[PDB]
Amino acid sequence: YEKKVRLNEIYTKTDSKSIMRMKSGQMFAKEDLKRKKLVRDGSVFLKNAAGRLKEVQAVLLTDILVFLQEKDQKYIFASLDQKSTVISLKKLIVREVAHEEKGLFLISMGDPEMVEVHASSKEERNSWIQIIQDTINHH
Amino acid sequence: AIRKKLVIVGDGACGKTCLLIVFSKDQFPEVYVPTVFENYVADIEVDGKQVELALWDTAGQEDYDRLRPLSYPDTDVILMCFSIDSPDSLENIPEKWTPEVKHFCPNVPIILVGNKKDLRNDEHTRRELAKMKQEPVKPEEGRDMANRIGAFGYMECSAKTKDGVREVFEMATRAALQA
Ligand SMILES: Nc1nc2c(ncn2[C@@H]2O[C@H](COP(=O)(O)OP(=O)(O)OP(O)(O)=S)[C@@H](O)[C@H]2O)c(=O)[nH]1
Ligand SMILES: [Mg+2]
Repeated sequence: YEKKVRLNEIYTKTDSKSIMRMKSGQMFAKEDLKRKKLVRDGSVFLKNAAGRLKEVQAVLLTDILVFLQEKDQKYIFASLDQKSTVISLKKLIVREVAHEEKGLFLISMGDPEMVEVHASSKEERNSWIQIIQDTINHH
Repeated sequence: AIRKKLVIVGDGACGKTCLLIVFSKDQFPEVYVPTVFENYVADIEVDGKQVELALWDTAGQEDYDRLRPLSYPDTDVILMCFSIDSPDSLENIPEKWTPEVKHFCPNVPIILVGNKKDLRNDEHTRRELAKMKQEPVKPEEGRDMANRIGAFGYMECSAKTKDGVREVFEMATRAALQA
């Protein structure tokens, strides 16, 4: 896994006009990806308020978690009912969704917001909770 | 195979987490950790109906007031608890928990639950309360409160002894299946 090579690919492929307001008030944009450090990326699904799923790329950085939708050959920051899809790892907590072994909950604790993410399997869901948790904890 | 979502609310320390775990795991959790956010699941069969109950555990501490509303969406039934050894927990039922639940979840059925029933007739407990001019909550006081807030039902339980635990969730499931 070549992390920096992967990050460069994700940067070059995201759309330069795509932006996402973080719950702090901080605006995140393409250029902000530039000098981040990549921990893991992979395909995942976000659950809507209406209960439906949308496929996204989860891009976990050392300091932030980012969800990207693919649009006409380029990445854009994923939309999910007014929720921020660029998430600071500070004050973030992670939990299993007990009733869905493919799911995890991300609760940003700044008002707070919770996002429900489903992996393609229990192993993948566990694997994702682990690395998100390691990275929050700086381990 | 029918899925339903249950949310439990009530004062810090009144027994919410021990009630969920005793129900879903049949084991009393020995170490008290105050809840920020957890969730559990249990299957239950009622009236020939098989239901997968999602159990959303919330923070009793008011420091987490901002956080609790994240648990209310899509809720089918609410357990609203107080502790039978704490008349002050009962009085927060109309003063705090009902107005909060009526703000976020106004048409969701509520089971009013008195927890810690094992303590009602416990001598040590009565003795301590009396030093304060207090008494354990009587079942009539819980029923009166259930009528006042318009609860779907009223139950009492002790997670510690398991007394009444199954019936609380049976009733909550019946309520969750309503509407
Ligand atoms: N005697 C007795 N003690 C109980 C009973 N249920 C819970 N407790 C005790 O009460 C304390 C708090 O219980 P707990 O279930 O963790 O409260 P909580 O309402 O979830 O607390 P919080 O997370 O909002 S701060 C613990 O010391 C626990 O063992 C019970 O049925 N009988
Ligand atoms: Mg608790």
